[PDB]
Amino acid sequence: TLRAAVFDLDGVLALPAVFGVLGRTEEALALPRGLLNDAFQKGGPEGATTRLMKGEITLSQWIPLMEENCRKCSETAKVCLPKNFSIKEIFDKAISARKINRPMLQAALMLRKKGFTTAILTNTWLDDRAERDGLAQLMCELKMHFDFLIESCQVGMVKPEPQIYKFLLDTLKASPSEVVFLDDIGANLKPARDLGMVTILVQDTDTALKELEKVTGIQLLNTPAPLPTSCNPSDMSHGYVTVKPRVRLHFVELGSGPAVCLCHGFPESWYSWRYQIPALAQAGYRVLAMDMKGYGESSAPPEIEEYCMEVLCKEMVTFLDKLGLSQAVFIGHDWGGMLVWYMALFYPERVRAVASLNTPFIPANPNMSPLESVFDYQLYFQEPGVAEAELEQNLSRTFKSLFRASDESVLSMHKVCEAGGLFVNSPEEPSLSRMVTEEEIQFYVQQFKKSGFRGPLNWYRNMERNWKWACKSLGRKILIPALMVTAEKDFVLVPQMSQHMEDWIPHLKRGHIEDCGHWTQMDKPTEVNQILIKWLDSDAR
Amino acid sequence: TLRAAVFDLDGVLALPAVFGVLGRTEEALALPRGLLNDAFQKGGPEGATTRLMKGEITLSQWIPLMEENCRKCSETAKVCLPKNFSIKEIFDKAISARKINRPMLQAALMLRKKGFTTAILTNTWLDDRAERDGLAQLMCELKMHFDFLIESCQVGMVKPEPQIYKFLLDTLKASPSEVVFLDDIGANLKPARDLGMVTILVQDTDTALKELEKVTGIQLLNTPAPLPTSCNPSDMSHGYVTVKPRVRLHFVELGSGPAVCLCHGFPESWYSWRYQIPALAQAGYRVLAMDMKGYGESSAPPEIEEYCMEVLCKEMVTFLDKLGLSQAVFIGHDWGGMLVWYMALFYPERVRAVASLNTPFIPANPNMSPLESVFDYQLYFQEPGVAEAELEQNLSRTFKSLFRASDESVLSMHKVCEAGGLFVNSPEEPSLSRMVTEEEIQFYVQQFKKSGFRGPLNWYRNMERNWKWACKSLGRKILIPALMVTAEKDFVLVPQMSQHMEDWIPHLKRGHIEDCGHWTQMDKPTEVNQILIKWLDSDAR
Ligand SMILES: O=S(=O)(NC1CCCC1)c1ccnc2nc(-c3ccc(C(F)(F)F)cc3)[nH]c12
Ligand SMILES: O=S(=O)(NC1CCCC1)c1ccnc2nc(-c3ccc(C(F)(F)F)cc3)[nH]c12
Repeated sequence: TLRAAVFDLDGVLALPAVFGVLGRTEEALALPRGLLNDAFQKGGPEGATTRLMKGEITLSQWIPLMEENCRKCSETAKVCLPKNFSIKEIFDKAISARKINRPMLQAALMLRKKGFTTAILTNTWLDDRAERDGLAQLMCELKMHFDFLIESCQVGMVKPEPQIYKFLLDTLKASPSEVVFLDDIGANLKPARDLGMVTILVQDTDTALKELEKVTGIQLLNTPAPLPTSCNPSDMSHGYVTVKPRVRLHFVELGSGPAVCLCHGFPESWYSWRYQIPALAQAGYRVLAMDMKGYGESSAPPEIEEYCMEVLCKEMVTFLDKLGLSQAVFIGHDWGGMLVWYMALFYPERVRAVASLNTPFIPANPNMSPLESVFDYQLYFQEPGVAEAELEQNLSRTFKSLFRASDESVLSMHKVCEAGGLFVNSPEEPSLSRMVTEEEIQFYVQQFKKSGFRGPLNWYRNMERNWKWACKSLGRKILIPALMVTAEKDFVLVPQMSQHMEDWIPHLKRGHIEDCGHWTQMDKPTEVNQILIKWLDSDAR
Repeated sequence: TLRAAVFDLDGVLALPAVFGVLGRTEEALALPRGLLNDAFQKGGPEGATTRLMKGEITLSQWIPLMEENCRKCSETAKVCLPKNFSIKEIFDKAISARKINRPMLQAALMLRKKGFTTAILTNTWLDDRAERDGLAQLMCELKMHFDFLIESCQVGMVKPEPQIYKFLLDTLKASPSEVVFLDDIGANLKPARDLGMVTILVQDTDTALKELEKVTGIQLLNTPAPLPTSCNPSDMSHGYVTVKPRVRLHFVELGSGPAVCLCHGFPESWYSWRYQIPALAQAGYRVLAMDMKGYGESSAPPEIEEYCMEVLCKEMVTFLDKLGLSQAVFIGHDWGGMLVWYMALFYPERVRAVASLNTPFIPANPNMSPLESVFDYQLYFQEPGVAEAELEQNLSRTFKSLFRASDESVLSMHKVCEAGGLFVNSPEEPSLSRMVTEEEIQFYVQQFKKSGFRGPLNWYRNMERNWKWACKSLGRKILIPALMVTAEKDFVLVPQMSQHMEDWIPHLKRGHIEDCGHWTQMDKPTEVNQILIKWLDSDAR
């Protein structure tokens, strides 16, 4: 009974195999067959390549030794090499060309989802090339997905020596019989086999995946498309900034590059962006996913006025000031989308680009106060303590009833004042949505235990204030790069409401997601990530 | 009696005045005098420029209006304009060319150091140009230095209207008689004057500074060179990463750009880099100043083995992994310098560049254990509880005795075992060093109250372990960009000890600081910042 899966990197987790390039290179150059491959292996265990894989010498140190061997091995067949021949040029190109083999990673990912323990066991080098970052990026992305990564240069052992196999077993804490070993090399494969581990010779991925599926008894092939990578809160970098005495802002930080600020809606978390954080960071961005004022680890002052857009936008600018950021790409959903449109109208200097999910930008009416105005829920929210008491009564019930996809029984926003509550027609025990796990629901429950629903509800209690402030921007235009994303089945933030936006945002780029409800991020994470990344790459450098 | 100083930005805090460019442009083009200046002012209060300064319209919106006025104002003198004439081209160039007027900022900085309340009062615009970042950077850098920044476009008022002057006074909470007002415009100056505030017409800086010096009775001119900007802990972004259960790492984060990891020595803080953080962030870098394992807000496990270089380097890599960083420029001082050399030897993939202050890189001796070996202090540190008890006895006394510059009475590192203590020859009440304030000393005192000196002292108790691990790197070379910085008067980490480094680090770049003791960062902050930035710009992109 297997409980562990082990993958080689080259020719297994990453493709094309860098190894394969020696063959490609000799035949591209009209060079005698295996001359290059034999130069690589010169001296075998006492050889330059083994010293490299053992961590005795670095990659840049090894290059000259390999070139030398290329000449010594040439003497045998008496041939001469090209003038421009460069080992560095070759591996730089080979390393660069090498990518993650996605079907293989998905297979390793499924096994881990099923309680398997996974590892990467590779014969590798200490890369000190000026171009080493590319491999470092690939290595970072690969793992985060595995329980262990064992590199020969770090452990001082190589394949095929038996000590490495015994080392792998000790790390795994598994008897060989409960382990699958995947390698594209027969030699590196035998030690594991004659130790009793299950082995797969990897030639082609489908055929290798066919063998793995059969061995583990798990559907690995032709499986439906998986969800993007989520976030485990305990594994994140948590940031804390005091924007003013008694008001501190919490955020989650991941990745390097241009700053992308994520602003959630009501009643959410930085955790609403769980599917977005790894993808955008992987896309070459520095993600800062906020806990907006009143939520989670951010401060929740009792006062209503602390939640007007002018005060909220001001603190976001202070947040940038204190973080030492001249700009950030502002991305908001729901109430975050509202804030983000205001950041663009009032502070274009600090905003690289603006993106809104579901929330439309609508210019304020100078002749009518919004309080003049059945999207009844806003009226229900005005009274302090009323909506708080109902929403805080049973938190598990609150989130399960709120967080529902388009096909689920969503819950009405009309005549709620007449009904006397948001959940007055709702079951005591709501069913669990396809969007969330019980564990994910429980995160929100623990987050909302700190401050409750007062601060979040206060976001709705500044209608007249936000309206007066908005009237000042009535003559302005959004001329900075902007993206408006609509959700088909959002019945509060309807795509129709966004139709006249070009009157104020002429260069506006758009996105639309079908069969998507209000909770856009967890509804359609894959579509959201595709739209946002595409837009960031073209408009937000 | 003055207690407040107010500066205009254009022609006062920033130079050349963007205003000045209209004159430069008309005479460069052989254009009638004041044609451009008069096009700018067309309609005065009801004019396009006033609407811009009031925040009614954005900068990109205003450009077309200004071009239009340039044509209408041309009709008067009947002249024709160049084909390539561009208002955008003009202000883009003018805004870009405009810099902070350093002597003026230094003057504003001195007044604030003396208990003055300072502010910036400028007539400005909402910049939505694709090139707005430059101004946003200048604006961010300028302030951080002032109590208030009042922009006309944000407040809806302009100069010369009296409401702005009354607004400034309300923010300041000052009677006009206790305020100095500096403007390069006579018109913007009169309202403040006839309200009774002290006024300076700014033409040239020395002459304007002469007037300010006379008025406030403070030496502003020809004053000695000031210290770089320090850090106020309450104003920083604090980051927290769990690298493993029970071990969390704390850091301070400032700026955008390539990641620069700062690793302090013994017994220090992230606060040891206080002078470096703002300067490097301003230099275009993302600074991460660590609280190394055992210090401040980082975890301090009791176990000795947790402090060996192999475990410490591993956690730093995990820290990068969790932050989503493929690489970071590693900069260390003292024990941080030791760690940083090891990060390069063992993980070149994760290190963009390596920099060490005072700490030399010395290859381990395979034929001799370091424990075989009067730098007595190491021997004094081996015994658990002994050095802890002495160092923890009086924290204020510990830091004041430790943190001493070259001319101060430094304190011996020899025969300390024979003496029976580090401070056995030291006064009960040490004098306060020129390097630190009593307030800065007290920060270290509060930081060391959490974990004590055990974890930090454990860094010294892994000699044999670090030696065995180092022996594995004996055949390796540091071929990644490296900087070695020496301090003349460091008597523990002597510059002589670094002399053979090129044998292992051929491409090594160097730095040297004279009359500098062991506590390099606070000893010579200006020299340190100059060396590090220079090196980062050339070697660390
Ligand atoms: O109150 S608004 O001004 N009304 C808008 C403006 C016109 C159309 C609706 C408002 C402005 C912006 N984003 C908003 N998001 C919500 C909302 C969010 C969650 C839930 C719930 F949790 F209940 F399901 C109910 C409502 N309300 C919002
Ligand atoms: O113990 S080491 O191996 N010896 C070295 C190696 C050869 C020369 C000295 C060591 C290695 C690296 N950085 C070190 N920094 C200190 C040190 C730091 C502060 C104080 C104090 F606080 F007391 F003033 C006393 C000593 N010691 C260090």
